Amino acid sequence: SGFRKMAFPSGKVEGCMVQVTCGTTTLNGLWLDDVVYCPRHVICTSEDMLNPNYEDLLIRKSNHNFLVQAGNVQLRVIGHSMQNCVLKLKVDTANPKTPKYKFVRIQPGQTFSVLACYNGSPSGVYQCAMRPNFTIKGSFLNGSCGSVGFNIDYDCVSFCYMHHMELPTGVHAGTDLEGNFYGPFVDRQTAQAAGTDTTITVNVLAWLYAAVINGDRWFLNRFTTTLNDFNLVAMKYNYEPLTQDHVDILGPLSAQTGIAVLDMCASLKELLQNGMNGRTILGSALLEDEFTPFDVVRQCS
Amino acid sequence: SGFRKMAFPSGKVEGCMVQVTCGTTTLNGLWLDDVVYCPRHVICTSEDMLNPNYEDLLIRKSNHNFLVQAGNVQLRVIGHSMQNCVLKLKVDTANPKTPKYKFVRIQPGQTFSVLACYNGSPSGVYQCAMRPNFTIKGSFLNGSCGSVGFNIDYDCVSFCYMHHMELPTGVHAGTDLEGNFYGPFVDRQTAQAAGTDTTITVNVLAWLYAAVINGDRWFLNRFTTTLNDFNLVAMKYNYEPLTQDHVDILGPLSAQTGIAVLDMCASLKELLQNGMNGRTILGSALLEDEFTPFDVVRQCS
Ligand SMILES: [Au+]
Ligand SMILES: [Au+]
Ligand SMILES: [Au+]
Ligand SMILES: [Au+]
Repeated sequence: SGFRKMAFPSGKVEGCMVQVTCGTTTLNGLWLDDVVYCPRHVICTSEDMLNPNYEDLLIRKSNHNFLVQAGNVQLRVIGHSMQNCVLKLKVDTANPKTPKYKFVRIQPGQTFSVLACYNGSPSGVYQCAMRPNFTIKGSFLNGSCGSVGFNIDYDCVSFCYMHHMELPTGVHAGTDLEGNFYGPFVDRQTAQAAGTDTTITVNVLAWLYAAVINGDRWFLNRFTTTLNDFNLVAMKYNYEPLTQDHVDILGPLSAQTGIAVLDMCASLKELLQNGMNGRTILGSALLEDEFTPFDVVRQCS
Repeated sequence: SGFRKMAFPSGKVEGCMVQVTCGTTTLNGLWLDDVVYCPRHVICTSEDMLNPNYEDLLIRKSNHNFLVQAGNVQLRVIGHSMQNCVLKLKVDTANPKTPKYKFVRIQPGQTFSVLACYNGSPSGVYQCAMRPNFTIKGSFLNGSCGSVGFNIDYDCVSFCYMHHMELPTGVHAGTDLEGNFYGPFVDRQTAQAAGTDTTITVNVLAWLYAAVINGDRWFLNRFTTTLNDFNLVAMKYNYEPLTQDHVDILGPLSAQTGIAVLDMCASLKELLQNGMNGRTILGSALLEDEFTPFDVVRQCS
């Protein structure tokens, strides 16, 4: 019993973190096989970030301008290239600690673990969600750029995120490991606002099922509802629309608990319209939306 | 910016987790140097847990009855002994992955990371607190006994907790790595209730300081208060009494923010007497108490 926001064990990723320096700028890189991946704004001064021409800044750099240090040892850089918003630094030594791995581009609402790093050194690990507006609400102090997000499937690490930017609102933006930003953000220090931060409905439902499984049942009511009727309520409260695909993903949790998905939607509707009346669910006074249905099953199993 | 409950990077601990089997019972062990540490109730049947005589059950076991597997390899057991509530299994091979480490017995209110494991395999990592009543609110499914809690200081891992029991209330109890239980609990499947679960006042204050540093300021008010006056309020709301030692530990956060500790106590008093009026602090609708002052400084630095 008990329900906690758990991150994946970080060891496989710790062994890939390196330090990358170019001129006066230092951040984190990811060393896999003989390639080091890092945010391209490693080549920018604090002044260049207003309006960088990355292609022009990059021509002024040669292989020997990129310093790459794994722990207390220097890697030799034998090639460099820019792929979208990431730099790929070819080194002459394959990382002996490279796990089995994949690069994946995740969908909004999916969760992953972040290994927050500074100067190539692991600081902490936490679990979060890609928001529907493609931001993450993270913990990134100066220097944590290049820290990565991942999921682990048995022995294979699926890297899905690299931290690049803090937006003026305090939320974080970054890319997949091919260097494509999640959402409309760009690697420039300019006014970019996030759209509306909606709640991930299918995750709240999964978390409500977790609550039932762990004994918190007070919020279950005697009503049911329909998809269209619930979705009118969802729209009002800035919740993501619920689809039949989402109902299907919740199937195993419905089966485990014997609570129909639409019954749970009607419980959720009443919590949205009534609040919690000073009560809690799984120790929380708010509706939690950073557990996917797969997470809940994983943690309960 | 941003504030998240972060666990320590788990890699140094992942490399120490092993599987320990004795008869039909399997749980997790911790392999450091040439000793494997695990809960002594590995020698119990599900039936023995009603009322075990551990000394009598242990005489029926010899070195070869303890199966210890690190990944897919078997360790050779050359000695066994019982130290309080843990078994120490002497093996013939030192763990090549042993980090620099210490055994420490933590105080109530201190935090640590847990690496939840099953059958010797790491499942997830999360940060929690030793409650003032010496329980932890964890995530432990069948088989996670022997999972451990730790803090990391640079390169040294301070092991402070081993999971042993789930109490009938759903909270968790365990020992230090010398096998002494935290609190009054025993390793027997019997009625043991936890005392009153009070809130860790100095941690709430630290978290309120974190909130100020990250821009959430609405709860700051125009009042101040005294230690004795605040502590009357603390007693009413089942908060731990605040001492001058606690005021002192908060000193650096007071300095950073320019908010006197007693000013922040008066903010806390009003939140305790008024609630949050449907507002949030650092994304939470409740007062968070599982960040120590040291955590807050660490994460902000
Ligand atoms: Au793979
Ligand atoms: Au940065
Ligand atoms: Au040490
Ligand atoms: Au167990």
